[PDB]
Amino acid sequence: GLKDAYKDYFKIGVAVNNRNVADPDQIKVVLREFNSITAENAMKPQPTEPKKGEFNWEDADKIADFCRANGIKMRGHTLMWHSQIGSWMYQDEKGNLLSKEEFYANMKHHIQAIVNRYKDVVYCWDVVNEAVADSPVYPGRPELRNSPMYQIAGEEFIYKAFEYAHEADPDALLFYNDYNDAEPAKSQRIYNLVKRMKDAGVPIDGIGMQAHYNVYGPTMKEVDDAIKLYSTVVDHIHLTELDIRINVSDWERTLQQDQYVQLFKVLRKHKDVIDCVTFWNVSDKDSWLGVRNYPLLFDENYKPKQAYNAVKNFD
Repeated sequence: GLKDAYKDYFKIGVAVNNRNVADPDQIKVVLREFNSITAENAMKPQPTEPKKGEFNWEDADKIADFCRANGIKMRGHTLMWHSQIGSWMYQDEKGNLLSKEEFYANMKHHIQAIVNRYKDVVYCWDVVNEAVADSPVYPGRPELRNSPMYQIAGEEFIYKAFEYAHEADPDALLFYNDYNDAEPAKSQRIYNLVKRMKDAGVPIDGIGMQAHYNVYGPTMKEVDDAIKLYSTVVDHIHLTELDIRINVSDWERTLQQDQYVQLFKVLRKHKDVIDCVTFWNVSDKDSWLGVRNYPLLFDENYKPKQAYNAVKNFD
């Protein structure tokens, strides 16, 4: 078990689909290896509430019950995002954005509904996902993505999402989650956002590095640097959706093993702040990226690659 080999460092997590927790083959692996679960899709805004007031709890209830049942705590993925979210939250179906008052009321009601239903099992939440702009942000352009949320409320909508989550479960750790988390320009922006949040008194406990890396990746030097930067502003860091894609050869196979091995070194050296490393999907078979891309430490048949033994046993 990976969770065991890293007992003294951080939890080892995985994001699951409906089958991953219903099939005894897949369940065996999940239960062996991981001590943290995220719903891959069952807890996002559109899946759980595609029309105002019309909830669909069925899929998430299964994964949560799986987690209650086997004594694993969940990361709640996510409360707010520009994708997989019902239009109704920010616009009126003519296609006109709502006012900041209605938008806020929608975000509040949704967050109360979901946080309240799973707070017994969920230990932390990705409260806002992917609000920072992608690189190249010229001097004086906005550092935030220009989503409908941002168009209605500016940066404030982020502060609110966090206030509402905190009021709904004051004991949950609250994370800002984003991708290209080790890129030099974007991490600076992610740092800057979280710094403004704290200076406004927003209750943010942590940063989530998605860690969708590749094999030319970002370099381990950039990761190390990025974890050091985020450490100067929060007490808590998670890798939330770790993946090392190739874009199989035995030299590629090699490249990707080295990469995993060296990454987990860096993480190990930062155990103090790193609480959890979660993998997106259990195996290459389930991977959002596909079997070709050969991400993740288990293969199309849910079997440990050699790279799994490299990361499991270290120093």
